Amino acid sequence: ADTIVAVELDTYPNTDIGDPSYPHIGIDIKSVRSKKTAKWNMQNGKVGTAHIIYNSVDKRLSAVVSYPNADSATVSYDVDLDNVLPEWVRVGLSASTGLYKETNTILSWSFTSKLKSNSTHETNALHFMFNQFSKDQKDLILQGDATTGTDGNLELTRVSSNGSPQGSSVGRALFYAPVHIWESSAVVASFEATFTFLIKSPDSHPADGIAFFISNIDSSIPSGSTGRLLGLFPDAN
Ligand SMILES: O=c1[nH]cc(F)c(=O)[nH]1
Ligand SMILES: [Ca+2]
Ligand SMILES: [Mn+2]
Repeated sequence: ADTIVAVELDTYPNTDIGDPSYPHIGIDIKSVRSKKTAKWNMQNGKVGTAHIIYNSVDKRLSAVVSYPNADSATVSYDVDLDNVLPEWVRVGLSASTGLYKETNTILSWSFTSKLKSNSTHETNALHFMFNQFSKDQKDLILQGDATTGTDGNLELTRVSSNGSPQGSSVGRALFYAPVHIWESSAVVASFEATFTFLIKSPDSHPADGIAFFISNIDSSIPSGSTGRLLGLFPDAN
């Protein structure tokens, strides 16, 4: 049923399902088997930052992930998102753990979307920026194990009081309002997403990752989408 486009920060290589032999970024059209990837030098415990972009002229989805003091990693993939995704969509952040685990912690998240038409002065827009997550955050649809307000943060995966991550966990956060990505009289459509995070683990091998995703508006966590499926897909096809 559900329909997914996402940019994965895969902290654990499941090389039997096409993950490279290390931590990587990647771009998932309707399949966790990333159509493109590139190497990611994840840093256990540092605050990393993620920049997603597309426009309907270039029909290319490109992302850049960047720790301070450090080189960025970038990946891109040419796709017409209008030939993939429904005309109305919800955007979100997903992450997960299996028998390996990490903190999956959003410190900030900031979407922008524009439709500009043939007409004079006719942009249509939605921005949001969260630098501080509330306990009762009514503009976010929290799903599965995702919680807010903990040091004013979004906790995609489960954490215990003391402050360390639980395995076999999946959670997502979706912005309450739909996003129009296409309109008949569109001449350029665009979107960018930024978000910062703190993946952290007591282990040399953390799993599984964080995705920023764009989905149908009724999208929900598919069964057994813990671990390698990142809360996005029900299987690995
Ligand atoms: O891309 C968008 N344009 C206008 C809107 F109101 C919205 O939610 N999304
Ligand atoms: Ca993986
Ligand atoms: Mn991958």
